[PDB]
Amino acid sequence: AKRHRKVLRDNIQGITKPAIRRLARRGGVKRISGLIYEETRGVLKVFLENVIRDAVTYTEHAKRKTVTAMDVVYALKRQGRTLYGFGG
Amino acid sequence: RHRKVLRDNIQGITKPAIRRLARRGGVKRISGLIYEETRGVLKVFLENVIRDAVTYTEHAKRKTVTAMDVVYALKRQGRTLYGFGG
Amino acid sequence: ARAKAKSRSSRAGLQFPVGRVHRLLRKGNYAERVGAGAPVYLAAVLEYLTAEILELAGNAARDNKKTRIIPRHLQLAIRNDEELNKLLGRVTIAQGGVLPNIQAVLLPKK
Amino acid sequence: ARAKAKSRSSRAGLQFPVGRVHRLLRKGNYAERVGAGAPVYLAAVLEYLTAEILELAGNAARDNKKTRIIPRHLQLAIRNDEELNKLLGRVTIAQGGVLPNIQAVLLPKK
Amino acid sequence: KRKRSRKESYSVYVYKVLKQVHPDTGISSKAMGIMNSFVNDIFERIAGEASRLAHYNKRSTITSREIQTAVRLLLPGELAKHAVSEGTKAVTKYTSSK
Amino acid sequence: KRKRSRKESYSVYVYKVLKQVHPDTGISSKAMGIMNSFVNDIFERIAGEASRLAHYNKRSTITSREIQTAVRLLLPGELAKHAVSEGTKAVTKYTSSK
Amino acid sequence: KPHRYRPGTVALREIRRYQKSTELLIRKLPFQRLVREIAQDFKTDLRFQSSAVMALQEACEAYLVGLFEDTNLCAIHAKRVTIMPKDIQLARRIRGERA
Amino acid sequence: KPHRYRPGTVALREIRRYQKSTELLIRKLPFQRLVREIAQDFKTDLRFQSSAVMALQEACEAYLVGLFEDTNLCAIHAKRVTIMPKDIQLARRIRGER
DNA sequence: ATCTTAGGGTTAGGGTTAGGGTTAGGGTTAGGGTTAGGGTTAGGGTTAGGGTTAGGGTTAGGGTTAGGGTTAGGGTTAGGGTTAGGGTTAGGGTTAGGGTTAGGGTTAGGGTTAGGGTTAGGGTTAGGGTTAGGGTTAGGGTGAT
DNA sequence: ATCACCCTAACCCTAACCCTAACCCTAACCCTAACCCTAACCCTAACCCTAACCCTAACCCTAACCCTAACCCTAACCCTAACCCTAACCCTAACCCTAACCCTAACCCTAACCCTAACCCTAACCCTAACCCTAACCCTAAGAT
Repeated sequence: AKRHRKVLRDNIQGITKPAIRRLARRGGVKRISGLIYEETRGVLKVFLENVIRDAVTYTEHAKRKTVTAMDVVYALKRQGRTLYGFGG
Repeated sequence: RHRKVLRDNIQGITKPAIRRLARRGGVKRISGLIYEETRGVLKVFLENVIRDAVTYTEHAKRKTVTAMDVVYALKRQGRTLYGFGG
Repeated sequence: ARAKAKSRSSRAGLQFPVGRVHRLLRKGNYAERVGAGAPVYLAAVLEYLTAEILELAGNAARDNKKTRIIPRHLQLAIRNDEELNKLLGRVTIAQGGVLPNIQAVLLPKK
Repeated sequence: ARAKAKSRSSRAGLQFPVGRVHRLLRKGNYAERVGAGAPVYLAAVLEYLTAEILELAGNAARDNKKTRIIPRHLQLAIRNDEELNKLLGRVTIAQGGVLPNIQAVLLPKK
Repeated sequence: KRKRSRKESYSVYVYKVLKQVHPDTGISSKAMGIMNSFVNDIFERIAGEASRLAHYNKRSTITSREIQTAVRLLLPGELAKHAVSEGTKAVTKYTSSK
Repeated sequence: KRKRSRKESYSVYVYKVLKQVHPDTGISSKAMGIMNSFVNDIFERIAGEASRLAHYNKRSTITSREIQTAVRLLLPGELAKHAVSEGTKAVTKYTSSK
Repeated sequence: KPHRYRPGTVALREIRRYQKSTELLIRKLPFQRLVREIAQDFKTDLRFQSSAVMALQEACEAYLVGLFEDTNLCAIHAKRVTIMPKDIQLARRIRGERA
Repeated sequence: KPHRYRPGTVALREIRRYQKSTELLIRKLPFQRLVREIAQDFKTDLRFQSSAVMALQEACEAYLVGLFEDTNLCAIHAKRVTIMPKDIQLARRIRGER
């Protein structure tokens, strides 16, 4: 018949402590305070929201229900973060 | 007709002027080595803006730099300016 | 034979010029064609933003006990509102000055 | 009854397509008219920049003892060249990584 | 025969709006110049975004929908909400009078 | 009758240029995607600046002069010098063939 | 006693290892779940291409790595080697993100 | 003995004074000479409108004031009150200028 | 000098994808015809650069001094390194159904053009909002108790 | 822990001046009306790409433990920048003079647009083999004591 959806809860904790450590290591960070992780998650969330909002706007303008890679590329470009390798 | 070459005008940006600019930016205490660093910074910024303004002027086949040339140069540097005919 | 002219600004209930905006859209190399409602929508949005800024600037001028608005009042209005500050983050207002702000650590201790 | 066609790219001695660049200029709403020499100049500039980057990336690929260029080599080429780094300063390259830099103060004393 | 070209401005309209919001308040020359710059800046931003939106979707026309989407992209929250409300209201009123 | 639209790219010309600069080197698919993105980005930047230059000076045509000025405004020093040299040489060669 | 590295040795080794590589550092499934959760309030019943989620992940990781480089500079400015939340906040304020 | 303010009092008074006003803080004529000296390298026998030099001065002063605000934040971050050249260098590095 | 460990160099083998080869369809080029955008020349207003004078506000240099930046030392707690157990993600696989996209058919919305009337820009002028100058005064800083 | 004393910014009143707001004319630009044609809407069908689900196995994450070294706080000191004063100098302002320069008008011509046919180039698709990755093994340099 119809394929219904389900809601999602508390997935920000999926960005784990080891992942944030690795991201800092690629950034050249040697020693990390314990209160960084929470901070980092907040930062990430904000970033994501903004991009996703813009992307969804693009998707709604074309009257599509699917967010494509080009929507993300345009959303990032209009925030001063151009991305190569996904089109455009 | 005759034009005279200018030199070492960067010293015209005096210590008191730099102190005033720091005061407007809410600075209380200033080290003695700040003034030379500030002169270098201003020099770089001005060179970058003036080169683009002169490019705009030369494209129009003019010899006088106008305020719109400066406004366009600043706008493309990422620093929009209001109040000079934008 | 011909009916008396009505401005397109009056039909939309606007003060900003719908005709001029339409011409500027047609001659700006934005697209091949321009719809009928695009200039109306754009003029309305521009008028709204203008009124917002002018209200805040008028309040700023009254706080300094002045009749006229000067660039300082515009600067204060823009920088004291979160959304207008965000919209004009990379904009310099000539003769605007800066907001009074001193870091708490710089103030005298006792 | 007509002369054999020669590509405008071969007339200008280029590898990039002059005709395609001309069409993209005409269709992109950049101006009312496009001159005959604009697409030639633009194609020449694009080709020069492409050759610039590709030469540096090929050098990087040979340094790591590989035959193909991958995005890592492009990233290294871009970030090790001052002018290319300035031109692409606000650009992210997918699967590129970062330059291997460690701050001097972090290294062990002995 | 040698006359200088006219210069357009939004000063008339800015003054009208000012008299609507603050009837007993004036504006200096410099403040008016700044207001002109602001209106031109916002016009350029919105129109450019709308042009790019029309280009992405292979459409040859800039319509009220493109302007609406551009407004939603370029303005912060409450500004975008109220601007969209004003635009829709104006278009509805314009259509109502044939 | 149901046939998908074709999609153009710069892969052929990028491969030609690669075979000129490095006869033995090959390129990955992802790197080719990166190069297509780069070419499109630079095209848009230069074309936009040329459009603005023409509008400022009230001209209806984009000529090689606007392209040259845009190149000088957008590229850093030595890149701009060499790109200008290549552009002028190409245009001169193109015109020399009638 | 069994062999034991002194503090910071493995950290330097990891710095070198992860600056040499190019793969993604966040797990794909949790990142996808986070993306879908965030998107669910802008509009209900959205679909995503795989490439859209990959593009988002690339952009997010690049952003975080850049921010960590700036945070490291801020930490060294204060004569420390440990990064703290105040370093992140300073870097974001100066960048223009106002945090 | 004669009155004497403690160190830092007059500095705070100056901060309050200069954050309250809007005038240009650099002498006009020395700045004009500097502008002409810088521009003579790019092209010889250039001319400037008055408004051009005024626009340049407005932009420069705004830029330096912003830089000093960021520099002050960097200095306070290091548990200091004095700004030093390394603070300017850090601020410019993070801004993406150097 | 000594034991230990982790990343790097070598070789054999599988396998994924890049590079070469066909084919067709559509996008570029040649050829002819038309028109208006821009290049050329002359003339005229206008405005930026150079020179003058006067004065008075701002800068530079020297002297006194306090408090802020630098350094060394000592304690302590918090973050790094390590290890075992178990949760969960990465990969493979299938299914179906909702969503995207093309293709043919209409139509009405937007572009064109011409005539005429409204309105916004340019130029002139008076008066009142703002400013400079002079005189209190209220708030806050500083050394002393 | 007020307190006397003293400096500075703010408040108020008056003359005056210059910048704004009102008025008038007029040329240009917007509105109206008739006409036409193609972009965009619409409805159908078609394939296909994403969500949902099951399995499973290795691998990454989590928590507990031990320990050291980095961070923070304190005291001492010393030198550097703040504050103040004075002599002089250089900016500011007001004025003139002229040559360079920027703008407009008339003229006209050639470069760019438009349409059409046809033919050459590039995208889609297939297929193979060579570069890249994986697994096992050995050297080799650097870390900790």
